[PDB]
Amino acid sequence: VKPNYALKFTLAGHTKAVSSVKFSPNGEWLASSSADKLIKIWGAYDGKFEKTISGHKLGISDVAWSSDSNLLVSASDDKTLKIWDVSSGKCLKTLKGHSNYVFCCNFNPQSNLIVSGSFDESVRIWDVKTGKCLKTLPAHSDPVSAVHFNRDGSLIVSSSYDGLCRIWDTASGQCLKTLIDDDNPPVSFVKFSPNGKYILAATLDNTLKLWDYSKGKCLKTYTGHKNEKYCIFANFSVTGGKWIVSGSEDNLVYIWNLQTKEIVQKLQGHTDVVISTACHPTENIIASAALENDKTIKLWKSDC
Amino acid sequence: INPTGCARSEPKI
Repeated sequence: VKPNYALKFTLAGHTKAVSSVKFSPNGEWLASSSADKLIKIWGAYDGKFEKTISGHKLGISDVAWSSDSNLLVSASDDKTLKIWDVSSGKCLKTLKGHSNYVFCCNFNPQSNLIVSGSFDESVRIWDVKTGKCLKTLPAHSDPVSAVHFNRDGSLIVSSSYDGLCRIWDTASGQCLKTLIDDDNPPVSFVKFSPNGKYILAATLDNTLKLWDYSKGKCLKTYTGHKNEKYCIFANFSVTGGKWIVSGSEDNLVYIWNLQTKEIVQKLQGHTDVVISTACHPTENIIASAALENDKTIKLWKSDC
Repeated sequence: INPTGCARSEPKI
């Protein structure tokens, strides 16, 4: 069995590269961040432009939703993150502290905390209610490419060009584990599986890997695509069949069978690097976004 | 300054 994703909508509006797309937890919206300094909100089902959210002084590399779908947090070249009230489009807090581009961000499931990763080589943990930085982790020795909380918020996983994936205790700030597979290619993305037991990691040698966190062992590798230069988002698709979904530098969305590691679909349409993919939380819907020669977001839908 | 406008949209050299 293989999925049958087909192009449904193309969302045009950003005037520079799109950097990241994410579906709201309640399934109603898609948020996109862009090098054009804007966040845009679109209807998840109809692809309809809802609104533009502005305030950052420079382009934005990542955006993420709170668990109740009411807030967004954005990560910008202007060295700040901003927490936004989605309904009003207003900036509630500006999180200041990083000393170089902020590259990645995420809320914990409780959504009382935000974690951020930066080109300043640190990971920061922020109090959402007060806007205060709780911890500054000296996490890596090169830019931090991804940060993500596990299912109960007790752990944070980070990745870096230094070739490491590290797992941190949210409460104590202690580094609990370092994962590396003998060779040290730059790690460009990392994310916990929905059950918290695995970590999916991308490295800049055209390779994705599924790690068992507890055993600290690589279990599966996914290959065939192109990833040498960019920090591309990958996903666990779980609404239908169990797939791995990723962008690629040859302008395609790749879908692998999680268990067999076989490529099952390659989605054509984008005209530049697909930097970001996202999966709808309840329906078989994928969002993809591409870099500056393309500037569009695409919504793809499937029966399984 | 990143010419494309943000860090993620620049290639790693």
